[PDB]
Amino acid sequence: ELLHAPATVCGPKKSTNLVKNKCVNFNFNGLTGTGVLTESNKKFLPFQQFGRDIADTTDAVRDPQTLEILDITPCSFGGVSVITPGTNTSNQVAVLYQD
Amino acid sequence: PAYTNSFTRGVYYPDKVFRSSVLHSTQDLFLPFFSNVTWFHFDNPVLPFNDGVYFASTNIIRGWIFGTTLDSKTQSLLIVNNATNVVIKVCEFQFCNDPFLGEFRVYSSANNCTFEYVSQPFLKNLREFVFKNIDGYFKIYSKHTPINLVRDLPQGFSALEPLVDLPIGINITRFQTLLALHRGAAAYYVGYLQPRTFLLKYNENGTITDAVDCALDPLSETKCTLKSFTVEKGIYQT
Repeated sequence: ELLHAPATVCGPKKSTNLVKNKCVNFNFNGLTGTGVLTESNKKFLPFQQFGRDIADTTDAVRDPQTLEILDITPCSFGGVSVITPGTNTSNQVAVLYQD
Repeated sequence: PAYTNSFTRGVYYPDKVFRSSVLHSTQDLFLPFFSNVTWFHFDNPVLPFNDGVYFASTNIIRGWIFGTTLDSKTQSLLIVNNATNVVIKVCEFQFCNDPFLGEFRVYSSANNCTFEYVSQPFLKNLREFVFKNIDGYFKIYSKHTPINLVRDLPQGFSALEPLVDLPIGINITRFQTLLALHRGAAAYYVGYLQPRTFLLKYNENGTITDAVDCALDPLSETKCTLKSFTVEKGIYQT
């Protein structure tokens, strides 16, 4: 059936140690994603499993074997732009990483 | 068989997902606002089940019985809270013509069992419950709060937290209450659930504080279609 209750019938794959403050690709009971994990001040009630954000995006989770809340934030991204004075004048450039 | 207004009671956490400082609109089986709930008094008749039930009371109550045919011919659910250990079974129990407790006697002839579950129960206060059988699951919600009146229900707001979800998948169409009989009367209310739509209000902690019924009156329909708890001057198409 799936996606109806918290997962209870898993495969035989083993676990891995938890890391913080690093853009990593995680796997929480089949929940796949990428981001950084930091400590959070959200006071989850004892019955909820994870938080949720708009556009169906997971915002916070609690982990198995530890019952500790972990935040999720995507690692940095942005555009790039090149300052130039023209090939007729010079061949030097400057680079700008936006935001 | 007296009638009493339900006011603004019977709101439960619908999805078990954390949220904060946001309004969410969901569709489920909710007890309509300002409804009429049958007030009983002493006697133990049998009542239908329909699509759910809302149960409230003001330690005389000693569990409930859910089933469809009884008389050990079809499965029947069992819930009882004795000796600080609630035990749930789905065995084939033959029921007396007038079941009362007062060891146990109602739940004799336990046989052809299929399910079993035991947990620790928890304790001028009202006890509210919502029983619902959907997609093969038996869901229960409850909350205990202090009260200061016996004539009718409080007019405040209060949300019910999920308690148990059992994978039974048994058809239920009738139920009755069970109270210990020894030889003070007890009063309880019964409501019914309907497929209505609600708009929920969340707090910083994630606790539901307000809710509006979208089919109560034109003002609430306007609030629901505007997704706000306040509306300005003008004319709006709903």
